[PDB]
Amino acid sequence: AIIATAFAETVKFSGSKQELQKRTLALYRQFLRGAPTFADLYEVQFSIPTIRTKIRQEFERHRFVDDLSIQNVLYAKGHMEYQECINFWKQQAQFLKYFPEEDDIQGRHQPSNFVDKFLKNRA
Amino acid sequence: VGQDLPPVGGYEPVQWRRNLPARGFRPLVYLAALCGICGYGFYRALGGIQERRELKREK
Amino acid sequence: NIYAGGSAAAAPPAGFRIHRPATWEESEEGALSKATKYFLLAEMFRGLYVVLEQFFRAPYTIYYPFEKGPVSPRFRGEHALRRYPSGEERCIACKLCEAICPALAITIDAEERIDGSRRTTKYDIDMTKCIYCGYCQESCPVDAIVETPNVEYATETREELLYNKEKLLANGDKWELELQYALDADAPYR
Amino acid sequence: MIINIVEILIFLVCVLFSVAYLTVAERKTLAYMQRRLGPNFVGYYGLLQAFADAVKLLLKEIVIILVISPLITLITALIGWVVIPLGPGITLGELNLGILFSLAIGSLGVFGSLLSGWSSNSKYSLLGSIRSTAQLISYELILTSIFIIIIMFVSSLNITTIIETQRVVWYCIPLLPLLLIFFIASVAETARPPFDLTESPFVFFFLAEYSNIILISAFNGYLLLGGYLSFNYSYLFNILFNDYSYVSFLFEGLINSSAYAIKLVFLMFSFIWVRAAFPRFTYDNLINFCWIILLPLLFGIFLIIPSTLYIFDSFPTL
Amino acid sequence: KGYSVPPGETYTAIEAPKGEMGVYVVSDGSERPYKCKIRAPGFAHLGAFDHIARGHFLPDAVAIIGTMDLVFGEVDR
Amino acid sequence: RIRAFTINFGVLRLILELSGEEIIRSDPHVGLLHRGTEKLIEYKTYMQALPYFDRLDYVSMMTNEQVFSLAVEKLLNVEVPLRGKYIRTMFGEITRVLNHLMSVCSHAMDVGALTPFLWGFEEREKLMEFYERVSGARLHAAYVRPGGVSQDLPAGLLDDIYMWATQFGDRLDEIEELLTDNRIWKLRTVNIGTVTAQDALNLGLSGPMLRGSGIPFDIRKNAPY
Amino acid sequence: ARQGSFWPVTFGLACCAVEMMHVSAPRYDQDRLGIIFRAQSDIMIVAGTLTNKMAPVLRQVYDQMPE
Amino acid sequence: MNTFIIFIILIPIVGFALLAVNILLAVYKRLAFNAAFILVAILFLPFDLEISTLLPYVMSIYLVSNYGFTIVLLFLLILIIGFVYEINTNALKINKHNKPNTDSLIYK
Ligand SMILES: CCCCCCCCCCCCCCCCCC(=O)OC[C@H](COP(=O)(O)OCCN)OC(=O)CCCCCCCCCCCCCCCCC
Ligand SMILES: CCCCCCCCCCCC(=O)OC[C@H](COP(=O)(O)OCC[N+](C)(C)C)OC(=O)CCCCCCCCCCC
Ligand code: SF4
Ligand code: SF4
Ligand code: SF4
Repeated sequence: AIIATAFAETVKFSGSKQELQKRTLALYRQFLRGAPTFADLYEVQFSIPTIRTKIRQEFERHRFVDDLSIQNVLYAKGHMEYQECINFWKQQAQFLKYFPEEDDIQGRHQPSNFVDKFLKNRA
Repeated sequence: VGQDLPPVGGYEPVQWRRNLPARGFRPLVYLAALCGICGYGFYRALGGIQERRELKREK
Repeated sequence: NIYAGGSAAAAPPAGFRIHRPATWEESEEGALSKATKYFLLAEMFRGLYVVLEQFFRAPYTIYYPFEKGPVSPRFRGEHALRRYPSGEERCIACKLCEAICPALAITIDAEERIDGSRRTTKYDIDMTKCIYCGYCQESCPVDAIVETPNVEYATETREELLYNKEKLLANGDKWELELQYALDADAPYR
Repeated sequence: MIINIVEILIFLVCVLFSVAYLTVAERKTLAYMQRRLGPNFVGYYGLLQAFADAVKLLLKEIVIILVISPLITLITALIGWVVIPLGPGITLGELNLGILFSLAIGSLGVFGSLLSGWSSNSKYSLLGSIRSTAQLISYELILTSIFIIIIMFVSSLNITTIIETQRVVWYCIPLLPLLLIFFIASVAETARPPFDLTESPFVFFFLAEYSNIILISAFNGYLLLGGYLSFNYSYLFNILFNDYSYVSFLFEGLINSSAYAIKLVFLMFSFIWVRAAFPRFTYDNLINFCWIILLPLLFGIFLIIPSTLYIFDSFPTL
Repeated sequence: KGYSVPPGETYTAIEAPKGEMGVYVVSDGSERPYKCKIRAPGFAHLGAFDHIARGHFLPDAVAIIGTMDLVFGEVDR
Repeated sequence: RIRAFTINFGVLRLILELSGEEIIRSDPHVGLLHRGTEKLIEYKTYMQALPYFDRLDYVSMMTNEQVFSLAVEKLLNVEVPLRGKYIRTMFGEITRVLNHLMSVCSHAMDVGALTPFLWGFEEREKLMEFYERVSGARLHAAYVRPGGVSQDLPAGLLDDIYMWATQFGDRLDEIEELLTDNRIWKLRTVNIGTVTAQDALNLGLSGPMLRGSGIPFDIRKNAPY
Repeated sequence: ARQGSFWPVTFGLACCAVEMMHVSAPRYDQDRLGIIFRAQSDIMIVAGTLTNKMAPVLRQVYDQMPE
Repeated sequence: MNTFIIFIILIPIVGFALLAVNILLAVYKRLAFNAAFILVAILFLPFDLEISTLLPYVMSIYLVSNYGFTIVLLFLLILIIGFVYEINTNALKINKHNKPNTDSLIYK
């Protein structure tokens, strides 16, 4: 395989943290710009701002990561996920892995205190 | 004892080469036959055209 | 000799340089002779004649619901728990067929009675996941489970497809004489 | 009045039957080409296959134009049946310009291939419909050009005039290469698989396909091979019959339709026989075969015929 | 239990009719293999596709399939 | 700018980017039949890991059985007997006959020739009888164990293998006759899929495709077994 | 008509797809009643291991069938 | 009322009937191209249309003896040079980029 696929980039490992910060910056710009495509493409029920606030809160999850090479693998995994999402490779049931809390409320009795955990012995 | 064995003389040799016996005639022979059957056909056809013209004269 | 290094006695063979492909003028047949094959489709009619030869011979086809194809005695189909003559269950809860199964279909519960002999309270094969390797027939020392050569047992639910002890003892009941015949004919080669 | 409505009843009912028994004949003979039983049977009960799957074919799903193209494809395939004669002077409508009609309807038959690709459109499916259309017109050329070089010997657009001219010798035996290239242009009009890239409401395309199969078989049978002609049969009758009677006209119309049906049936069998033995074409190979190699031969045959009529007296009189 | 195998690693390759099929097994010394990978032959045949099938027609992308011989019990596995 | 449109050309998904008729780049998906058979054999003994190899590459199953039961034998330092060696040789070779009898007559169907697929199946049925009379089930014979070969031949089998080998030469020449000389067959396939001898190596190709390009290499004669 | 002709859109995806093609082979034809496995009808046949990746594809093929 | 005209009135009725039984019994519910595809149909017309210029000669071939012959021969011989124009120029052939251009490896 000589030529690559469409949105791919050669996986290459930066030696500094600021260059990685620039790359994750451009990456969030790519997700956020392609967010109107995903609602048309995967036929979701909901609004484009919920896609955008999810992309934001999935980069909130790894804001305080110190180690450089763990940021490096995290960037490579994020670019692979962008690559799958911007094409039609993922389907609409694996795109909705990302939104389990939105689609339906499962029922009563979400346990909060120790008693509600304990009546069904920590579920 | 009881297991299967080949015969003591061995089997006869099978045919594993290509069997393509030639069965077409020579191509110039088919072409000579084609030219012959064509030319005889044109003989009959143009003879029929001349006979049909003489009948048209009569009518 | 000594070879060059980077180099062995596996030279190119004598004649691996293949000749130049011959031109139009180093051809044995005439252009008219070649054009007779070109326009009159010489080898098209040959392959037409082959399929016409196949039209006039007697076909290979067989009726399924009234004839079954040729089978071996060592063939494997639905399971059966055998019995002894003079009526005895023959599975001694020895637990070998469960330990060998490459898909973990067997599930056996074993309990011992006052008599000192050993049997199974619950025998079970999941036939959604049995794979028909016949290792379970090969492992049992007392020849208590076999592969009957039946294949015509397709069901409509999965709960029918979970074979307990009773169904497999019924299968050992029905298929017995052909089962014993197949095992006796198989028995020299085992 | 009653005299002609019973006549068109008999003809429509016979052609409607024969096109339906072809759908059984193809399954049977391709079964025995590959040593299978195929369909169970072929008898009077034998239509109940082609009837039963013709019923069940109307039970699937489809996903104003979609109404019209199967309709015009089937009626274009069905109106061309008048102009074939089945015996001497037996036509369902007699017209002096029958080849011009037959040719105009081979021209009308292309439209369903265009309008079928519009329905349930994609980009790639639309391109595929374009390719089927262009091969259909490309071989329609050589179809029409050989119609010309057949009626060069007749110099008449009437069809019974062709066959009565053909009485002395069939046109197939002088012009044997023409028979070969017509047979391949005839499985080219249709999508028969040496020539079937572009395949590999549906009941109308299904019926009209086989109707075009047997109708271009008819178009072979009257102009290249003998139409209703087998032999002279002047001597056998003078021993059997004593005088013209309805039994005698029955017996002659019977043997004429037998001689026509044997041509049509052997040619129809050869379509299914050339189906099985060969793989299909690249479309570039299809267009290249039509234009660059076969059609210069067609201009050459077209120039060599009037010159041969010229060298001798031999011009045909109307 | 089964039989037990000496510790070591091997790559044994034979000629399947599809091509060179090898298997690379690593033995713990126990009776279960520690690791064992197949070299499916059609894996590199389908991996070689878009170096071979460039500039060909689209029905020229179908005859090229059947001689790289993809059965797909191989290529995914 | 060239704008190429994308289409979704066993189980296999394959992306094609087309500029008209030409393929400019191609991208085969794979994985829709990945079922994890490489990880499962780490939890099964070798006697139990044996059927995981006629599960994969199921058309030529005894050869796939054989490659595992050779890697194991080399790792065991044991030695299959002589009768075992000839027996596994000839079953691997009727397995080769079966695999080419499917592959040739399936390339012939994909190209379009419809008779050899049907003819090939009848011949194949005789071979599946040869498997059915040796192991229990057809199409999944576990018959070559790692220690050797599972059990002995039947009583009258070798005679029927000769009886098949007599007629098979003629019934192979028959299917050969209408494809080898055929112009449509030859036309559709003389310039398609060409592989240079240096790039037959860098792509990791082997078998009939490395031997297509001119390089004399096969493991039967180079490093025999 | 539905009885005497039966056209299963086959989902042959692994090992069992060839055994299904052994029905289409000259021995076990089922040419006579009228099952032909060569290929929008109202039956499909799942034959072989259904992976994680394919369960939406299987349901999507099952959805666009007549009722 | 002759026997020709019931047929071409009666067939659209047969098609309408086979269509109305279908409406009774059924279930309901730009890319760039190559120049060869357009050119086959555009260029098909001047070769379909000389054929109909050839149609009046073939009916009246007896009358124009020895003279309409040569006029038709010259007509066709003027058409053959435009035919050999398009077959000299490789007009219908569609090309692709599969060749590596076969340039020898040059060093230093
Ligand atoms: C008298 C002086 C002159 C002497 C010469 C005789 C000339 C008069 C004869 C004219 C009749 C011509 C018949 C049609 C010519 C076919 C041309 C041909 O077969 O080859 C060209 C073409 C490939 O073009 P090319 O690139 O040059 O390929 C080279 C491969 N050799 O090949 C192709 O693309 C396709 C080849 C197959 C064509 C389709 C096959 C249809 C199958 C029907 C076969 C006949 C079936 C008959 C059935 C009834 C038989 C009882
Ligand atoms: C290009 C050709 C050059 C070669 C010429 C050699 C022909 C032999 C001469 C015999 C003449 C003869 O005697 O036949 C005469 C016949 C007609 O006979 P009639 O009705 O009885 O004449 C009436 C008798 N009157 C006049 C006294 C009243 O006319 C022909 O149709 C013969 C043509 C032979 C076929 C040539 C076609 C060649 C194939 C061309 C397609 C590519
Ligand atoms: S045949 Fe195999 S899978 Fe089935 S119960 Fe026996 S050992 Fe287990
Ligand atoms: S069938 Fe055999 S292995 Fe299984 S419990 Fe009975 S004796 Fe033991
Ligand atoms: S059920 Fe699965 S494992 Fe068994 S033969 Fe079929 S595809 Fe292979």
